[PDB]
Amino acid sequence: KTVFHLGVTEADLNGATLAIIPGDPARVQKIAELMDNPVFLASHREYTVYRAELDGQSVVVCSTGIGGPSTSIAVEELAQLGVRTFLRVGTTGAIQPHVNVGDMIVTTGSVRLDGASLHFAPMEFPAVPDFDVATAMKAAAQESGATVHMGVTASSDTFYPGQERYDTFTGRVVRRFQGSMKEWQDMGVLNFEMESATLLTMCASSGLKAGCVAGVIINRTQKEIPDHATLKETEARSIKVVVEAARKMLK
Amino acid sequence: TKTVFHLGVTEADLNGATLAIIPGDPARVQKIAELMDNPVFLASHREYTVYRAELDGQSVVVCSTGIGGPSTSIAVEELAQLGVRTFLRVGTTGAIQPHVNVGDMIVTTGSVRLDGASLHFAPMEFPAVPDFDVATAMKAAAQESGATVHMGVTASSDTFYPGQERYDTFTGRVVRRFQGSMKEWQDMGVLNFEMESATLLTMCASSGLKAGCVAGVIINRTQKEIPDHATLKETEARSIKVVVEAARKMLK
Amino acid sequence: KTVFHLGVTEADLNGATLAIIPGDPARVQKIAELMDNPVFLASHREYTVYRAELDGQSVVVCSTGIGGPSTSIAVEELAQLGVRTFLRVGTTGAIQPHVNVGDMIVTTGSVRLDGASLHFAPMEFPAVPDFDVATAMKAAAQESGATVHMGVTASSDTFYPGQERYDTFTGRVVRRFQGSMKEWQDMGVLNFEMESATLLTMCASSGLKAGCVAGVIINRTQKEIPDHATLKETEARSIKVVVEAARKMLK
Amino acid sequence: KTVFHLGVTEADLNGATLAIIPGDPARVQKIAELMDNPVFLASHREYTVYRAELDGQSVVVCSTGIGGPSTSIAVEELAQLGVRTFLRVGTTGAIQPHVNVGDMIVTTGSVRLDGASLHFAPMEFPAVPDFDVATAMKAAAQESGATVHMGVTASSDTFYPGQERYDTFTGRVVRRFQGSMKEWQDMGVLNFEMESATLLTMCASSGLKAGCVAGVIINRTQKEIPDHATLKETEARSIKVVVEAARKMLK
Amino acid sequence: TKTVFHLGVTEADLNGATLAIIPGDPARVQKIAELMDNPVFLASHREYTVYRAELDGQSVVVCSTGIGGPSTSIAVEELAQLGVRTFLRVGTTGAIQPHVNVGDMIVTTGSVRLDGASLHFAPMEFPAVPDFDVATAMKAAAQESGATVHMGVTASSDTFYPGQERYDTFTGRVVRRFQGSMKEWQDMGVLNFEMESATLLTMCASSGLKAGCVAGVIINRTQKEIPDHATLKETEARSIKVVVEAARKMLK
Amino acid sequence: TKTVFHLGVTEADLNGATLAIIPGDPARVQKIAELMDNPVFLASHREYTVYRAELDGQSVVVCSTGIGGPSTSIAVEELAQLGVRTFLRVGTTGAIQPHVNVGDMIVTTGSVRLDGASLHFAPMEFPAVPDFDVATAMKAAAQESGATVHMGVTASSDTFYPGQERYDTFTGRVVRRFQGSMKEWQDMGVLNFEMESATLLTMCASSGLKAGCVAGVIINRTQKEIPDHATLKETEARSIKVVVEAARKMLK
Ligand SMILES: Nc1ccn([C@@H]2O[C@H](CO)[C@@H](O)[C@H]2O)c(=O)n1
Ligand SMILES: Nc1ccn([C@@H]2O[C@H](CO)[C@@H](O)[C@H]2O)c(=O)n1
Ligand SMILES: Nc1ccn([C@@H]2O[C@H](CO)[C@@H](O)[C@H]2O)c(=O)n1
Ligand SMILES: Nc1ccn([C@@H]2O[C@H](CO)[C@@H](O)[C@H]2O)c(=O)n1
Ligand SMILES: Nc1ccn([C@@H]2O[C@H](CO)[C@@H](O)[C@H]2O)c(=O)n1
Ligand SMILES: Nc1ccn([C@@H]2O[C@H](CO)[C@@H](O)[C@H]2O)c(=O)n1
Ligand SMILES: Nc1ccnc(=O)[nH]1
Ligand SMILES: [Cl-]
Ligand SMILES: [Cl-]
Ligand SMILES: [Cl-]
Ligand SMILES: [Cl-]
Ligand SMILES: [Cl-]
Ligand SMILES: [Cl-]
Ligand SMILES: [K+]
Ligand SMILES: [K+]
Ligand SMILES: [K+]
Repeated sequence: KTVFHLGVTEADLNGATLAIIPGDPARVQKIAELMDNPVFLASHREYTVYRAELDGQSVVVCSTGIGGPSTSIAVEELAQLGVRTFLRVGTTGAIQPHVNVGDMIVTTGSVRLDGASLHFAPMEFPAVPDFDVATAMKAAAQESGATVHMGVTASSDTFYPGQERYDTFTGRVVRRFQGSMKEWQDMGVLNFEMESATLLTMCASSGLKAGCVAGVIINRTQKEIPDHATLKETEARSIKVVVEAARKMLK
Repeated sequence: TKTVFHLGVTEADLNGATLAIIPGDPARVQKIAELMDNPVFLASHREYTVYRAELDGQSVVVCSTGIGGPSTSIAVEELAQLGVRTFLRVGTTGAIQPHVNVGDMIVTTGSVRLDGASLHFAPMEFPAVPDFDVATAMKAAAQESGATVHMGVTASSDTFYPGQERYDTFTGRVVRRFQGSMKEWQDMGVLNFEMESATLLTMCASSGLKAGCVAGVIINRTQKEIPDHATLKETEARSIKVVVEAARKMLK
Repeated sequence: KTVFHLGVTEADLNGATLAIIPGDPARVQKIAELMDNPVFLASHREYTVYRAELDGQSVVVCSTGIGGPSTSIAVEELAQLGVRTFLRVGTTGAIQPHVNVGDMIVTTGSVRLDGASLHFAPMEFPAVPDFDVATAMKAAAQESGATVHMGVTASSDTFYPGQERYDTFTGRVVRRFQGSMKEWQDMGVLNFEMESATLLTMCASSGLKAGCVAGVIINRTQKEIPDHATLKETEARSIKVVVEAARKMLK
Repeated sequence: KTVFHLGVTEADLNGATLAIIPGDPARVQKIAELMDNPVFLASHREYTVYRAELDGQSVVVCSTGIGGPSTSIAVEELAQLGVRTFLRVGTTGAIQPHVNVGDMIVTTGSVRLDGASLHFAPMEFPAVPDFDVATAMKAAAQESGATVHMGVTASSDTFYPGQERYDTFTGRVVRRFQGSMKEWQDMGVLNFEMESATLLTMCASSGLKAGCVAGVIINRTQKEIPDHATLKETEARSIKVVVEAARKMLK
Repeated sequence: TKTVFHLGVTEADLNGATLAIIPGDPARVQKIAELMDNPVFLASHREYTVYRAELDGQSVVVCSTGIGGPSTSIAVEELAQLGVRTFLRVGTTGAIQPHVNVGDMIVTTGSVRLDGASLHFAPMEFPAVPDFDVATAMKAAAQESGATVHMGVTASSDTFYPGQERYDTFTGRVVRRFQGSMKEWQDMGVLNFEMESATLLTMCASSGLKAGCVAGVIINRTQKEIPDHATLKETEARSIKVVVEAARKMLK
Repeated sequence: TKTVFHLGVTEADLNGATLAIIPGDPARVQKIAELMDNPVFLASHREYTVYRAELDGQSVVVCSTGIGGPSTSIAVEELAQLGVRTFLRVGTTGAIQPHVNVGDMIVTTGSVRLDGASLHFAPMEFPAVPDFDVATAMKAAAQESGATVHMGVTASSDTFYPGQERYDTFTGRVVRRFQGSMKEWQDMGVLNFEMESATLLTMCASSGLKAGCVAGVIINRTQKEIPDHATLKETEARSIKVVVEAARKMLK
């Protein structure tokens, strides 16, 4: 039995029950090399898959691509192969002025501005992380020296209009999303990203443990397009954090 | 200065309290207050009975909510007008998972919004989640008490009967939306039903207020055994001792 | 057989098939004493229950608490015990300038700004009273000398944002409710309250007869304070009216 | 000076402020001839318009066509010319077993299974008649010796799937409507027709007085397609009732 | 042998027709039929006037719909019961784009579902799109008549007044949903407003029936000019010539 | 001047292209580019591999989208910022009708919006429709290739598993919304499932961009036979030859 998109078998995972799921296929090897005995397993489409060992236990690293749809495939196929815990690491845009580029955010719940979450549970259901994963992520983030924020994340199926960006081809935002960034800001929402609503709803409704930690690459109080110089330092810290969160989950 | 419209108390009456314990039943208010020091009756109007007491030397409010989001939302608003910023809900609940037993404790990590009042604060997409510090304090208090504690999702309904898929009713029928719903929530891992957490959590999380919910299981919708009087009595007492210890953990 | 919340049995109601349902537990005795042989039955939570006799027929008086959820419990449990007709008497805020403090309103339909109504019928279903109850309420209100208005009531799950109040802790109102008071005013809606949508929808979809009559205790458009003798008279007049409406319903 | 669709002027109405609005253009002359001085005014599309006199006062009779969209045009354009009261007469299918062919139904509220109502008020708003019109309709129906039922009407934008008819080209009903007739029956809904939700919602939200009376031409616990034998007698009774209800509304 | 309840015709009355032309106005039925051979009146009941005619030897129905999806849905259903499988809608419309002139033709490639009856056939997610062969035939016929033809999205409303964002009305009010809507559709590239296409196209695309819509522009909501009476007369005549030639292409 | 944030290309890199071919799989980009003249690798970042090539003398972009509306929406936006106005989507699909075989081609005439990202461009009422010229070009290219071609409605899902009503999954459960949904779409005449067309078509139709979708059938949900490797290889090669010939037809 080889899963349809990831191109791996259960035997390939050497008993892993925890996965680290970054978005970018290029981040997969980078995470895996922070652990022991990393091995490349497969690459198909946006899905690059490695295994490694953390404190003697097998751990998967698998990219998701951007968005809930491609995420949902990776999570499902990994769960078919025995993975039960999913630690998302990603980048994010802050919508509160006091959050700085380089800070870390651990999501306590997501605003479901996606479609895939609805393929698992009706809108009433909360897009919430597993409490142990969130706790582990907070501790790992703090222990790294990062400034960490816990709170609500707005999770959008688009980068552009659903995050109320106006520097676009049309410069238009549909009625639903006009004024939405200020509305979420006033409601205390910390940040925008694109996968947590799907991930957290899928997992919380399916017997899987999940959480999301993200490095802040932009503050929307300043600009819409992230600076490229900020990215590499923020990403290095984020992946150290998520591996330490994985360590806490396995202990 | 001003007296809020429903609760019948002033800011001065609260003696600087910034934390409230909010049970549903007005008769539980005095019982909670008497677990603390120097309890003082402030007011009773409608479903709202209000006491103050001292916990490690700090004033705490105890205020009942009544049943349901609407009455809850009034109490939370009016307490926040008077300086309360942290709200600890303690209440009874029905478990829907076979592994959860009468007498266990549940700390809600998020609520299924089967209510209306939450939508008066945030659109449905918004998560009905607790403040992380409150949830952490509640888990710690509940576990330290020696209880069996479950962290997870709660289904929060505007009705006791059809929205909890009860059929033992005058009409014996449930609107389409709720037919099969208990099994759906069970399959999704939802732990329990109650009637205030969706409103409370959504209101607070979208309004700069810290909230959480801990609940004592008084029925399991899947078990035929009837719980004995002693176990229910004990569960009620343990729930309020836990929420007072969670309040202690929140005080700064 | 004792119902779960109200703490009464069918025998306790002495054959009553009609209930008067105010919101405030303290008003229950005040209504019951306008009838013969009032007797306290139970008080639990927001539910205070009396029985009395009207023209020789037993009648229940039972408070509901604030909001549809607590109302829905009381109506269900009374219906399990044989009650088939429910007369609601309450306070309200008028939103039309021609309606004065002191006037009565008989609801002909409610705007469903609640949640519990949806636990009985989908939103398309009309929150309307039983025609005989509304007719009896109108006649009783007119016979008391009050100016009475028949019309639509906006029935909200909140006192604050859902009634478009801004003098609150946050001072915000969610998008759905911004501009809503003016919208209802322009649509001819008379007043706000917090239980009629649940009550009327529940009863109209469950074979129970229900209606609502309410005393105007504020006008959201008028500046002045009403004097005490008027407020006191309005409360007394409201409960005199509901009892006379009950008399009309019983033969 | 003529309205866009109806082809009539204010002068043509000769002071009428009340309209009788049947669906079928052929019922217009029949209604007008129950009154004094009937005069043909115009016929365009589904809109046939007459005037007549009732107790010395002008009344307009104007067909609507089938459905909310065509109804909404007629109501609007008549209101532009000074009409304020709208009496709907139509045919209907009963869904309760006890409601027989030839009975009359006066709608106390409509299930909004239409689209046009939403162009006047959001779904929460009740599709409710004016209380004076409903009272006049009940009185006219009862005084005529008819068997009369007061209650909720399911008002559908289709004759076929939205009324859960299966004897159709596809034999399919979309998920929303599968099982819907039994749900309405269990909820105590009396009947199906196609215009009341739009009419009542439009009028109740726009300062216009409206009500709906209908003659039962089929009982849906029996069959789907009305028998032709009984149509003429039921329609004659219905229009006699609606004209009397208009008499009761004249000031 | 049955006579359909509203249209008052039998299958035999249609002489084997599998295509219908469906204008809105009963008075246009005879006008369309007389562009074909051997037109014969079949029935008139309510808004439904029904003729039969022959086009290149093949029977065709012409049946009015009335205004709106509800009455349209009845005519389509009852014709389909009698063997009709292809439905060509010809109607009037209001353009909302400045580059579309009074007298141009529009062939709808999809409709904005601002109706209710479409929902009685398919949930809102389903696209209100024409059959591709019908749309192709309509485009070709329109071009061959010398008209300027636009292919694009049509906003299909259950009202003439608020749902087309008209304020020159008895109340002068437009419900929140429709406030600003005309500009929103304009900015989204929508060409025009009418009142039947959403129902027609959704019903047919979800029921195994082929449908399309072609319209002549009788007003432009952005232009202050008032068109000639001769231009309007010519537009009506051209629209029905076009729909008959589109039918010919479908029957070839 | 600017380099777009996700795609990592500039306007100058596109050498004047106003048309893009947008497959799903980054690995298909080079294969499509090599069917044209002078293919040039431009960038690869995340799921976005970008090439340029020349078709009859004109520059054409080829850019992968990844799986799903969200990643598609980014590519489309960023290409539009760089001057692209016409988007030709080629992808794989699962047929749900028995008459549609593996190796056949589908050209979508409208999409069932079972996605979220479409709603970020237009409300649900708006049709997820292709540009008529692109759909016409795709039908012609597909038919001219000798393939069997189906025009019709496509169900476009944000999931591969529950939203396509697959039960052989980790949980084996499908949420209520999607229980029975494949049969409902089948009965409504829907041809196929994929995961990007609703977003793409809605975004473009509401933004002044021309788009269409063509897909090769790689599986039929109603067939038990597994297609052989040669048939799948032929299908993938035919799909990309077809999309390139469709692009040729669109060039002006
Ligand atoms: N301002 C930002 C910054 C980052 N992200 C996240 O990173 C990817 C899109 O750039 C997506 O994976 C998304 O989660 C975002 O959405 N918004
Ligand atoms: N099975 C159960 C058990 C408890 N509750 C809680 O108790 C009150 C209503 O009885 C409400 O406060 C509600 O939260 C419930 O709803 N359902
Ligand atoms: N302006 C007003 C006036 C009165 N009410 C009624 O009083 C209770 C809340 O105060 C509720 O029970 C409600 O019936 C209200 O909601 N709004
Ligand atoms: N079973 C029935 C009977 C009657 N009607 C009403 O009559 C017309 C449709 O035949 C429509 O005008 C509609 O109001 C209906 O909808 N359903
Ligand atoms: N601006 C316009 C122009 C025309 N239409 C068409 O007009 C009929 C009702 O007037 C309807 O049948 C509709 O097709 C419209 O709705 N809006
Ligand atoms: N049965 C099928 C076949 C194909 N697809 C398409 O292939 C990619 C994911 O497999 C996605 O691009 C999707 O469009 C699908 O979703 N379902
Ligand atoms: N660029 C913008 C256009 C419209 N609204 C905005 O807030 N910004
Ligand atoms: Cl309690
Ligand atoms: Cl139990
Ligand atoms: Cl009261
Ligand atoms: Cl026409
Ligand atoms: Cl014009
Ligand atoms: Cl591909
Ligand atoms: K992706
Ligand atoms: K209450
Ligand atoms: K009509």
